[PDB]
Amino acid sequence: AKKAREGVMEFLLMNHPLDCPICDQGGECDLQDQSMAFGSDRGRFTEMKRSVVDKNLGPLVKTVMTRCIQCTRCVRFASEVAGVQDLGILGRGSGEEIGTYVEKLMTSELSGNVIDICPVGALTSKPFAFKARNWELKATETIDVSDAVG
Amino acid sequence: TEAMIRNKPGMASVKDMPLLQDGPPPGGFAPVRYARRISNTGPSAMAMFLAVSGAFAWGMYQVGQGNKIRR
Ligand code: SF4
Ligand code: SF4
Repeated sequence: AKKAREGVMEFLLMNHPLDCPICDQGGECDLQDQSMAFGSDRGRFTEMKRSVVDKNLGPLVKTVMTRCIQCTRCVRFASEVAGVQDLGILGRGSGEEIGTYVEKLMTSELSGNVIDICPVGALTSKPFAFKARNWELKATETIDVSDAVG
Repeated sequence: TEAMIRNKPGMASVKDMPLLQDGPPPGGFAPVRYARRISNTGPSAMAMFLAVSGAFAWGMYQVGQGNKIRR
């Protein structure tokens, strides 16, 4: 089991760009916290990682699909929970790219939660562009008052 | 990585990596002294008393002769 986990966390960090310093979700990252806990301490891949252009997904979700690991979590969230069906896993192989095939802002509300859904920095809040870090933020378990769902 | 940081053109293998870091030269350094080499080659117990006593024996005679000249 541990060798299988290390194997996979090497593949994920293989074509993944070294964007952790410039990644908005640098501290709060499943990939960083699984590599620093279950993945191997070193990487043997020394070649040309694949890179992906940044899709325009609107004024909410800043997208850096190079970081994205193509786990498909968001393309499932938009199809099922958000129910708008705009995101897609275009292409096959390493060339897999997540996002709308035509430039299409995620017109759906409830589609800003894809950032919390995303286990990787790729999909991040564009309003919270880089303004802070996962460790600076003091958290209060407040409620919301915008809409009456509370 | 670690085979793209320490290149050494060729080398056919992950071993034989350059590995040039600081250390003693081949054959170590010189034998360094650590003991207390305090040389006691000074005037002995005598030769210091006999220089002082000799100075007293002759120099006080000279004080006497100078007192005779002054008188
Ligand atoms: S998601 Fe961002 S912070 Fe996490 S490993 Fe990838 S580049 Fe680094
Ligand atoms: S949730 Fe994030 S990491 Fe997963 S496929 Fe979508 S963009 Fe890529």
